[PDB]
Amino acid sequence: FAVIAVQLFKGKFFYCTDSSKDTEKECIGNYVDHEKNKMEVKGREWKRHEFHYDNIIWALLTLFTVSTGEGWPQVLQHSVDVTEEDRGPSRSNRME
Amino acid sequence: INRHNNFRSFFGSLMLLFRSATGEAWQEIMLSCLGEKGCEPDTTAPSG
Amino acid sequence: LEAEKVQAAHQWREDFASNEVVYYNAKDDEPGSQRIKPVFIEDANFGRQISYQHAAVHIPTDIYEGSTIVLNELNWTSALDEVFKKNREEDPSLLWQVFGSATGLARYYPASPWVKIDLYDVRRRPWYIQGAASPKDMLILVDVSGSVSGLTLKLIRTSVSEMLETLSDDDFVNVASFNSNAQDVSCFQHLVQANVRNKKVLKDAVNNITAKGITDYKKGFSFAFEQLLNYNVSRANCNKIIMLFTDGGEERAQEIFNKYNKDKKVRVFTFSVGQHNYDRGPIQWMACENKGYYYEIPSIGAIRINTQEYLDVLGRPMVLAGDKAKQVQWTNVYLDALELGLVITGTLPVFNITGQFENKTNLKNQLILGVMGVDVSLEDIKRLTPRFTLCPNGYYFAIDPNGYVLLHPNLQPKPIGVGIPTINSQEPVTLDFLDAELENDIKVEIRNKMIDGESGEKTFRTLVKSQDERYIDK
Amino acid sequence: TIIANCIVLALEQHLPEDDKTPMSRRLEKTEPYFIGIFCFEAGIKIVA
Amino acid sequence: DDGGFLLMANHDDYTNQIGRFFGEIDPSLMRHLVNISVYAFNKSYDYQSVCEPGAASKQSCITEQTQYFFDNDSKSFSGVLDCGNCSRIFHGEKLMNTNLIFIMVESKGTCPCDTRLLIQAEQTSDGPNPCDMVKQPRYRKGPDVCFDNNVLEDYTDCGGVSG
Amino acid sequence: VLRPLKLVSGIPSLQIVLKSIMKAMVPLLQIGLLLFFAILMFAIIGLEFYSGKLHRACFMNNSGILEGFDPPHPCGVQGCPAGYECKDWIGPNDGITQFDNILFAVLTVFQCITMEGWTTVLYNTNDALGATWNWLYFIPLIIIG
Amino acid sequence: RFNFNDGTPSANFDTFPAAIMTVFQILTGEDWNEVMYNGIRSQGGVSS
Ligand SMILES: *[C@@H]1O[C@H](CO)[C@@H](O[C@@H]2O[C@H](CO)[C@@H](O[C@@H]3O[C@H](CO)[C@@H](O[C@@H]4O[C@H](CO)[C@@H](O)[C@H](O)[C@H]4NC(C)=O)[C@H](O)[C@H]3NC(C)=O)[C@H](O)[C@H]2NC(C)=O)[C@H](O)[C@H]1NC(C)=O
Ligand SMILES: *[C@@H]1O[C@H](CO)[C@@H](O[C@@H]2O[C@H](CO)[C@@H](O)[C@H](O)[C@H]2NC(C)=O)[C@H](O)[C@H]1NC(C)=O
Ligand SMILES: *[C@@H]1O[C@H](CO)[C@@H](O[C@@H]2O[C@H](CO)[C@@H](O)[C@H](O)[C@H]2NC(C)=O)[C@H](O)[C@H]1NC(C)=O
Ligand SMILES: *[C@@H]1O[C@H](CO)[C@@H](O[C@@H]2O[C@H](CO)[C@@H](O)[C@H](O)[C@H]2NC(C)=O)[C@H](O)[C@H]1NC(C)=O
Ligand SMILES: CC(C)CCC[C@@H](C)[C@H]1CC[C@H]2[C@@H]3CC=C4C[C@@H](O)CC[C@]4(C)[C@H]3CC[C@]12C
Ligand SMILES: [Ca+2]
Ligand SMILES: [Ca+2]
Repeated sequence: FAVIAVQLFKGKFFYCTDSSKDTEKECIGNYVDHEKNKMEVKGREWKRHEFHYDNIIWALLTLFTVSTGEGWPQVLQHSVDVTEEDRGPSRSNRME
Repeated sequence: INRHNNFRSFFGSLMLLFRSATGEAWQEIMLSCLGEKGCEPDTTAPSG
Repeated sequence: LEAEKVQAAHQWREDFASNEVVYYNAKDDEPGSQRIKPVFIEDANFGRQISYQHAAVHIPTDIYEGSTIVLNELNWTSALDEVFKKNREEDPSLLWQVFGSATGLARYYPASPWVKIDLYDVRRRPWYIQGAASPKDMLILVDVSGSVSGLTLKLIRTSVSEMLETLSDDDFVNVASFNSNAQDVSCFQHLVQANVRNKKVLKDAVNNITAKGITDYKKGFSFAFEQLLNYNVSRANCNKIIMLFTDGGEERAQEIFNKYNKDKKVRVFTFSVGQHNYDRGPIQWMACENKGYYYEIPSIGAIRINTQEYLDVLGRPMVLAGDKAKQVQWTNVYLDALELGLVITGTLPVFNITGQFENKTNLKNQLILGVMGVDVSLEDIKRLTPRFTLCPNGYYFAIDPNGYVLLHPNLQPKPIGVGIPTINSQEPVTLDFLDAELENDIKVEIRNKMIDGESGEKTFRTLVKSQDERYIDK
Repeated sequence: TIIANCIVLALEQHLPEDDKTPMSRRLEKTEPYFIGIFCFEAGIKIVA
Repeated sequence: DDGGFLLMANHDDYTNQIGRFFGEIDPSLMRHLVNISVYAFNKSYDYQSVCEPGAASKQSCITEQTQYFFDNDSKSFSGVLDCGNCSRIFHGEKLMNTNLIFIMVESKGTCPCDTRLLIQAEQTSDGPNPCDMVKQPRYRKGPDVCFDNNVLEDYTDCGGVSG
Repeated sequence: VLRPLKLVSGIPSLQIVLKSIMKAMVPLLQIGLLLFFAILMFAIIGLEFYSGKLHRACFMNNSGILEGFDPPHPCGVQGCPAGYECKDWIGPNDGITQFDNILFAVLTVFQCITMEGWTTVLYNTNDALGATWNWLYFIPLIIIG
Repeated sequence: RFNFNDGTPSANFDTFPAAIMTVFQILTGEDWNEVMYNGIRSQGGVSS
């Protein structure tokens, strides 16, 4: 299952701190954050989801955490938002 | 790893372990105690 | 003329490792660029410390300096610093000269440091907007069906409110909503002049809408096209555009478009607002089947940049007009961003004319490079009208073709108030002649003779107000 | 017939504040047929 | 004076409030004076005026103004003021070569009435209503230069295919 | 929504399978009783100690009579640690997770015995009444319940 | 009914796949209380 899970979400668990940017080239600089009804200037970071499937060890750890039953809805949401090899997530893109 | 959940004391660590045993956010704790986190200021043992 | 020629001879480098771009960045104390430390000698005619040695550059927060787009713009614009000086030596009493790029950066001379958070964008300024396109007859369509309730509705309210900030006194606007029945949102029922007072009525009305019902694009667009064929009221007789603020549907509404705008004389700009998975196909089709554009607004951060970009589409017929569409325009009196008081700005667009010698590219040449502007303070105008050779009761005043006073004793360096301030200056100082002093039957006739333009004299008896707002005398 | 009714129920989409997808309006038209079929099968077992 | 501001008094209680609008202290006589066409007002709006924020720093808002002046060139005025189950007779003469008026009325205690105050000051407002201003708008002349619907336009780039 | 359940009556094999499922679950009923009493036992204990003790929180931040930590810090018998002041608070989960009456207490206890967010309830009463005796109520509740 | 002012949660009952995913998540008993909170505040809050 971990080997199959790698081929499904390998490299696709990346995201920029602001939803506007989709790749790492654009995800650089500063942006205005409009969370909690308050503006703030924050740097743009091309981050990765905490639990991913980049290789087989990370896939095994993610599947173990899912099997324990902890945080698996968030991993499911991240997997559903998966779009492409090196692009930021799109909401409910691949619900299958 | 905050004022509610930390390994600072024996009973705090025991409570953290019980919380993980019931499976609350044990992966979040694992991530929060992973890497190059800032260290508690040591009041004693002066250094340069 | 220099900006058009210099930009045409640009090679579009892709790397700036060796030949770094050297410039002075305002609001400062990254690879591919080199900074400049200026001297900043004090000088009159300005309220701050300036420098005639070079020109400062302002790059908005949301735009990263050091990318390929900005760095290329920062190279061919470095040839404007010589022309900036040549204008100043030829006219020592010259205020800010600024080139607002379509990229988003503004390069102004002389160099002064920039003035919480900074939300300045040169493309949203009234002097940029008036030169980027011609007046319009915008009519905003808002989808208030049930599916837009929640986050989408509060995004549509902010998107419409931020869209009214791009309209001026020469533009005419109305907001209409539809959910199985199309109706006006406010007390207007036709296109209004979109001044400061009228834009607040639409803002309050659009902030009080609720979402319920079923979408009906045929009835929503029939109401929109009927509103743009009124001709019973004062209009702009210019760009007629329909702004559809929706989320997503499945109706192409074909039969309406081949009925009303068979010749495609009305543009349709469609916006998809919110986080959803509805089909955007019909929204994308009617957008560019009617010479328009399609925009997406998924979050608050995308509201500001997407409600300003429709002026690129409206600027296409202005670019194709060539040298005929290059006339200097002057804005309404407004407060300068760099704290200089009340100013008016000249305006001339810049066209991107690479390869026009052989006439072969014609692909990105229908967009403007930006807008050139020069500031004129009202104190400069007041110096040309001396007032000490006549009694205190005598004075000068100048009037806009819209009736506003460019110069008047009753004009003050404060924003004009609208409504009552209820709590839990980007608007211009547009004060009418009939509001600057006491209105009269003769005043209306006299003002109307100044709007169209014709000399004359008239002596009469009028009751005038005193300096302290306590007495009136004839 | 029951399988078809299950599929029809599975294709419904719910929208807030009395809103209907155009597909859901078409699906709303199939209910009388199912109701009539079930009424027939109930009548065949009540009185026969 | 020309504006109804208290410049003289008799009770020695009005003299403390010298230089005050007469309508703020004697609304009954002041309102009748406007009615008999000795003082004539027009109001006006001040759009560049700072106002104290209300319940939903300082912000600008429209404050309606009002000013009073002599209407008719008649000099002497006499009449009877009616306020309800009471009668007060007044005589008014205007000082020559001056913007002053002299009035004499019976004391306010004689008539047990108290009408609402007629205040002449900076009162915050929101008028005029723009809902009916647009029906008969002021004359204006817009630009005669229009640029739209050029046959050479591309418009081959939507917002969807590019994205 | 019971229309899919007509497939069970259509196929008697599914009827047999469902009958077996139900038959295997009958002896659990007494266990369920032993569960309910436990839920009844602790809820009452939570009603006599935690009733109305989770209605204040640290809010004062001289920023608009609002704000505070994203996991809001309920007030108690000691006060806020810093330039915050105790103010009326709707409740932890918008007023849902509390021991106001027996129904709210029963719901909170049932949520706790499922080990879903019971630590949040424990920490809410830790800074509202002190952390001395609260552990004596929740640790047995997980162990027994 | 799950589109609030801050956005609709991923665990909603709008479409059949989303409803079945939410029901499966509740069956596994992980973060079911957070779904219950949304389901309560959608019917009129803690009051009704
Ligand atoms: C005035 O008009 C002229 C032409 O009318 C215009 O000059 C043109 O500028 C563009 C740059 O925006 C050049 O584009 C070339 O072609 C593609 C553009 O897409 C680039 O290749 C990659 O394309 C992908 C996506 O298409 C993109 O993400 C990526 O960044 C691109 N680059 C890569 C992968 O390295 C080419 O690289 C790019 N050429 C070069 C040298 O980079 C056109 O070639 C230009 N045309 C002419 C005739 O010069 C000019 O920009 C207009 N003025 C202004 C101010 O914009
Ligand atoms: C774009 O940048 C390049 C590099 O800075 C400029 O090219 C140089 O111009 C200087 C001055 O004429 C020459 O001496 C160099 O030989 C040029 N090439 C280099 C440095 O590699 C170019 O002028 C800039 N474009 C514009 C329009 O100013
Ligand atoms: C105002 O516009 C409307 C259409 O938007 C037109 O109304 C006309 O009203 C007059 C008198 O009732 C009649 O001629 C017709 O009933 C209407 N149509 C036309 C074509 O005249 C008209 O254009 C304007 N109304 C006027 C001028 O009274
Ligand atoms: C200012 O006061 C004048 C005179 O008191 C008023 O003008 C009115 O309209 C015409 C124009 O002069 C006069 O014939 C009337 O007698 C005036 N009074 C009334 C009641 O109509 C008016 O109050 C003010 N003028 C304005 C606002 O233009
Ligand atoms: C009953 C429990 C065990 C779950 C059984 C799995 C079935 C019933 C569920 C789980 C995942 C679901 C799928 C999730 C997402 C999609 C993509 C969407 O565009 C069409 C429906 C489709 C394809 C769903 C159909 C129903 C589905 C296949
Ligand atoms: Ca859990
Ligand atoms: Ca809809």
